[PDB]
Amino acid sequence: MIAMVSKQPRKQRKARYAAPLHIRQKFMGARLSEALTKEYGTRSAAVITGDTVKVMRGDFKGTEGKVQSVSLMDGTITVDGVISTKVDGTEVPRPLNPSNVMITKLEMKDGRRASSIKK
Amino acid sequence: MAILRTSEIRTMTIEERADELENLNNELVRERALTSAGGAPENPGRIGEIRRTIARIKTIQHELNEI
Amino acid sequence: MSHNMKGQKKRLAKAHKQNTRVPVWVIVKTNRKVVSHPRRRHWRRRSLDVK
Amino acid sequence: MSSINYPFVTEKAMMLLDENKLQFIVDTRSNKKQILEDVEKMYGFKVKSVRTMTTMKGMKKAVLAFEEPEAAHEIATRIGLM
RNA sequence: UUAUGCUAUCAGGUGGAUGGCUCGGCUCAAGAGCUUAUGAAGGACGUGCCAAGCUGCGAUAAGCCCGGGGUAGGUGCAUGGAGCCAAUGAACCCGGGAUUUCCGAAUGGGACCUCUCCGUAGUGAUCAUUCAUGAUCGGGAACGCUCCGAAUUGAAACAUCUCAGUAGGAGCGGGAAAAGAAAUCAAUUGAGAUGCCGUAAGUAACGGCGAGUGAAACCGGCACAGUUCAAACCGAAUCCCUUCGGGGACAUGUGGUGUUGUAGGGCUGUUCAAACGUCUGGCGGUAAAAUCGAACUUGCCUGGAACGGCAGACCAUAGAGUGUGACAGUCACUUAGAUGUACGCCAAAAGACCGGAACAUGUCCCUGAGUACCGUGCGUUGGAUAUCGUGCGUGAAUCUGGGGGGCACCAACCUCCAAAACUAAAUACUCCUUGAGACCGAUAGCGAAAUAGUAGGGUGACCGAACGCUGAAAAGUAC
RNA sequence: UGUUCGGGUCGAAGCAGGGCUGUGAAGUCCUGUGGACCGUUCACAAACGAAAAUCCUGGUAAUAGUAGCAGCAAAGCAGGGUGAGACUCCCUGCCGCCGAAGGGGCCAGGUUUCCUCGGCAAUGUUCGUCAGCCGAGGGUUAGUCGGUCCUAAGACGUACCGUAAUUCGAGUACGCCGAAAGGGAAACAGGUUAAUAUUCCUGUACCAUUUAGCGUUUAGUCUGACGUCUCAGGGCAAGCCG
RNA sequence: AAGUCGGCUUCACCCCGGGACCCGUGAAAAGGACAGCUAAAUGUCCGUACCGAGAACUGACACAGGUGCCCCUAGCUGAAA
Ligand SMILES: [K+]
Ligand SMILES: [K+]
Ligand SMILES: [K+]
Ligand SMILES: [K+]
Ligand SMILES: [K+]
Ligand SMILES: [Mg+2]
Ligand SMILES: [Mg+2]
Ligand SMILES: [Mg+2]
Ligand SMILES: [Mg+2]
Ligand SMILES: [Mg+2]
Ligand SMILES: [Mg+2]
Ligand SMILES: [Mg+2]
Ligand SMILES: [Mg+2]
Ligand SMILES: [Mg+2]
Ligand SMILES: [Mg+2]
Ligand SMILES: [Mg+2]
Ligand SMILES: [Mg+2]
Repeated sequence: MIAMVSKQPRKQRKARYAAPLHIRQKFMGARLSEALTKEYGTRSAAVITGDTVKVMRGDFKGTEGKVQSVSLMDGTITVDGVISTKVDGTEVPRPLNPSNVMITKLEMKDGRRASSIKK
Repeated sequence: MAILRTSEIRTMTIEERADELENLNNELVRERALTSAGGAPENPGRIGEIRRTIARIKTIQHELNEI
Repeated sequence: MSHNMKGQKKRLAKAHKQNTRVPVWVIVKTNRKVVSHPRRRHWRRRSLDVK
Repeated sequence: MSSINYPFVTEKAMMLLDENKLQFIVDTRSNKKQILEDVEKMYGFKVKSVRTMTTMKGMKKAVLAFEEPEAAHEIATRIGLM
């Protein structure tokens, strides 16, 4: 969250850079699929470790996979199949920005998730 | 999970809390003595979690007017 | 064999243990961005302003 | 407030166990009387004497001689040194 | 094959300019504004599994507890290893607690000893009270008040003057402070507390009448607010502490009344009846983190990657902006617009309480003293024989009275009532919060894009740097 | 900056070199490099233009492979090791230095430089395998040694008084500090470690206070407690002789 | 491994006593002694490594200075350090 109090680039970027962890949770938002947006009433939700997303920007557009890991400080997620093979040849995950993906199936093992997504 | 939660400490008795505090102090003594030889701990996070559990026990004792 | 009190020797001990290199793991963690600190010194130079 | 931090386990500190002495790192704010009472309450062995020194790490080391033979070995086994 | 060299270009090295970028700086505006003996700020030392600096914290030591918000990750600057914590709801944020070493107002004593001595375990110093208890002390960016107080400089030298009541000093002190309800300003007859702003005006005034210095009132605004004592008359009719028994103050006067100028009040009589204010009350507003918030992530092309081009589809009380692999209203955070919020703060209806205002009568009573005034010296002032201060000396009056009206005195007229007290708002400032900007853009902008008052320098008072940038992703180069 | 009209990942700014135009300030284009921004109309602003200031900051030459690495203590050689590498590190021998200091002890000061292991980019005026350098780990033990106690010259605190005032000021009173070379309760020899040792260990001692018992004043004196020079006597560490 | 004896001298150290000099007079206080003996317990706190200098201090230095030559020092020659 950064209000229209400050339209200045420096203040916006300072707010994002020094965001608390509970504000960095909201930075993990991603677009919901049409079915999910219809059946939740909201347009977006935070990408969580476990839910299935489709990558829609970058070198891995079209891939569907489960979120392996989320970093709040980096603001990146790791998706099954989105990897960077290194000079060894071992496969390493390539971190993705959550705004570059779309949630197609939510992980709802947490009873608090529904109210977390809306309200 | 942790060694013992706030609910566990408040559930115990005065003697039980003192006994667990003494045992945690003993575990901290043993772990710090192991690191006195320079060698790495067998469980690096164990020392810090023992210290914070000791702090939590002391806080519960101070709330309960035992110390 | 100058004669220090407890506090003077404690301050000398702190000065001594401050005169250590940055740990190698800190250099790895920071990606070679933290490689030194301003409390490095040598005993045979401009002396401590501590004791 | 316990003055005893932990046994000092170095080569020289471990050489004390063969003379029934045991070296501890202690709080530097504490003195020999507090160290003796703390050790006697901590392990329940009578302490014959305390030798203490301050180091250039800012620590205080206490060497404890015990009255009962084998008490240093018993405490070192209880802690886990031996 | 001409070496040593010379000139131009090119390649490379060194170097770190230029460009581009910037979580920093600076300035302005709007807010908000005290804290500490219940031990502050500041400092020392310690505190991390591997931890040296900084930051945080205090032997419960990058932390402990409770409630709320948040929800799936977390483990500071600072993605390294290994672990630990977290759905028993962590991290994080808001509120409230606990712990909180030593020094420090530092306060049991002593400090070239951040420790040490006695331990009778600590109310250090100065004060108020009944002697239960209480106050003061240190800190705070500037602002505020009181007092002390230069010189450079200008005068083209220099002494009065100027610089300047500046610089600097000492004391006090709050969110503001000071001032403040006329012994006023006027002028022929008026106004009606104070502060601040505009103007008067570089005028009056001062001045080697040189250089220069320099008002106020009237008037226009901001904001508005009035009162309390001393005394007369009465005479303990009161106030405070309390273990609720009582105790303390107090006749050298607690309290009631009274509070002022075409005089007022008291005392005696008559009339009208009671306005302001204090307390309760919490309709309702303000109000924590925070919650919700429209509409594309569609085709082809280029590309490592579209937020781009060309087609296509939409939202707009939202086209401020920032992030996202290149230019984004529709991807994310937002925005416009609505919601919610513990403790608090303001707060209207309605109740409880001391009570207010006119007139008549007057050999009646009271109305602030080393004070007002004056002499003399000095400072200060625009204050000139006519500023204010204060050193010495002198020194009144009492309503048939006293002061002022820019030399003194006389008279007339006008005007007020000192020498006791308080008093919101309008004003100032910027540690701090938010916002903004024809500001700077890394030799700039703060000294510091902060492991920066740091490294380093000085015995000390003190002086004081340099250092920003891989990439979309470490894919940080296997063999 | 306002405003008009644009360019850019099919490659912006910048940079090196070049073509063209313009009297010129300059502009534009091309090639390469570069990887994300840049212009333009009409106006408006300014922290707006550098070759100079013994200018400032940074970087970097010539000097120059030059001076120095000599003068006050002219010091090394052989053989054998170690090592990738040896004038320079280790051992043995020979030859030398200081030997009333260059040895021994310790104050102030330093503050880990001490010891062990592992290193050699820098430091070391050469080299280096060495090191007071670099990294890692270890090391300082007290009733008897000092401090601590006492007071000295002399400070500081509180009070009083002064001062416009104070964190300022002399004096007085009461306190308190002020000596690791003054005064002073008491421990020695041996061993032990890699580095501590009157401190740890062995042996043999000693001092102080408190307590308990056994006994008590002589009380006010002495001691602590003292200059310079000179000399006798006695002893003794060291030294020397059979 | 011996480890037993004698002698000489003796500073620059200890004890003791004398003398001379002063227009110079050479600290104080704690503490101690003068009535203590026996037993038991207690003796906390701080320092302690190493250099102490032609390389560990100070002079920007591994500096021919200074701090310190501050206090000590074997044989011969020689009055002698
Ligand atoms: K002049
Ligand atoms: K002159
Ligand atoms: K995106
Ligand atoms: K963008
Ligand atoms: K020594
Ligand atoms: Mg104050
Ligand atoms: Mg002049
Ligand atoms: Mg007033
Ligand atoms: Mg003036
Ligand atoms: Mg928008
Ligand atoms: Mg700068
Ligand atoms: Mg600057
Ligand atoms: Mg130039
Ligand atoms: Mg010689
Ligand atoms: Mg070399
Ligand atoms: Mg000791
Ligand atoms: Mg003393």
